[PDB]
Amino acid sequence: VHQVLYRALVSTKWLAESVRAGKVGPGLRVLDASWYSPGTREARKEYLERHVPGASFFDIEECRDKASPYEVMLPSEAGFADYVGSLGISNDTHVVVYDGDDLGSFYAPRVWWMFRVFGHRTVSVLNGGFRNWLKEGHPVTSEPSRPEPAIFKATLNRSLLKTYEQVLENLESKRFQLVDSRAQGRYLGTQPEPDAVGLDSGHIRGSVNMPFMNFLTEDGFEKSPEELRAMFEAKKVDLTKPLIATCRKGVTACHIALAAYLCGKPDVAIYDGSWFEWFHRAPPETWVSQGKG
Ligand SMILES: O=C(O)CCCC[C@H]1CCSS1
Repeated sequence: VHQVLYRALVSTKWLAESVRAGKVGPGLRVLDASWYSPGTREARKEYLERHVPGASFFDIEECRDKASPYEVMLPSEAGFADYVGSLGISNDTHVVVYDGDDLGSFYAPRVWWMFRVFGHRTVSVLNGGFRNWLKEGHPVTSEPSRPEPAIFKATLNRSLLKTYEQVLENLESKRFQLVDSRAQGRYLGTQPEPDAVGLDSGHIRGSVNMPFMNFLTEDGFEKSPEELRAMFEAKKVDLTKPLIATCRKGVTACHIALAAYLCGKPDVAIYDGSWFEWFHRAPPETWVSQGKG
């Protein structure tokens, strides 16, 4: 976020050179933000086995409001600050974040947005993810990264965040386009919502659906700005108008913010409670499912 936008995307080549130049340290910290559904892949063990040299593991399980009923909700400012500071990240650190998802990117945009919603703009996503780091035979190690702790000051940037009450008001004001990044079946209500008890699928009334995976090429790279721009247009999403991205739990919604950011729109707000909180708090009349409800 800013007028001149920071490079939201860093290439593997760039990161490889910076690592051989011995640049990771207080000025450049790398984070593996991988998280996968319980029982599929083991994000921390994978990290411990192979990570880019000097990278730390960003634990989204830790860095969240553990007291919330809802899923992966932001920590407080102090919480974020202490966590990120123990990872050796200061306000001066360029933070590069990747994950090891097979699609090339899944949680890394969420952590990109987390740094940005806590006021830190020098954060980038590794374009192609650890998948392409690996595919290109770049250096990996199991060596422990033990950064010196740093002090980090986190300041919540409220316009990059939307709450329940704000999305509810928007049902009436319609001043924000609400774009849902979940896969089409979950949006339409034909596919069930995974990993929850008694959670129906469907979508908030008035949402447009832009499945996050459509922003990535088959190789795991971000599509070019041109292709992105065309996708928003084909979906009637106007990038000059307010946009709130939502999804299941505030995570893939960040892909809509990253893609919009690469198209010159820095201010997509994330409905962090997303469908998981919406279903649980909203009147049934505010959403629709093609399998009715
Ligand atoms: O996305 C699907 O349809 C399958 C379930 C995968 C779970 C994660 C993806 C988006 S919410 S958690």
